[PDB]
Amino acid sequence: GSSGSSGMNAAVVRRTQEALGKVIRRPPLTEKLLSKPPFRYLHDIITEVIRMTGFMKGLYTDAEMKSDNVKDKDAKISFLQKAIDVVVMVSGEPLLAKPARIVAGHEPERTNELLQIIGKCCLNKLSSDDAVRRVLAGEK
Repeated sequence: GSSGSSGMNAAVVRRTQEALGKVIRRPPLTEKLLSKPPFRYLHDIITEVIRMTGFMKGLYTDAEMKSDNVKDKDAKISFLQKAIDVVVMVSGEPLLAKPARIVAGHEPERTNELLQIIGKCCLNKLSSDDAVRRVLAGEK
């Protein structure tokens, strides 16, 4: 299996378990899965948050919320890039989590940081409408 090399300690992971612990109920918030999540696991969170909390609602089209359409690495990067954009805009927090590193299986402590700020936005019950509209206006 792929190694969680550089950073990614238990105190980062246990903070993500508290941050996502109030948001959704589909994927299990395991130490293993949060130490290096697959794209499908992140897509499960990023679509289920819209269903359960309403954070990032309307940010994806009807085809973008389906992981069999989001099969290509370029589409996976584009899908994560939309979430990263709204999460930074709504929370006011910086993120060093690059969509390319997330899909390649690198920098997983920044993937945890992204999920912790998604947690922050959900705990504050934020509607995200203006930030979602800025990412939609950014479409080609």
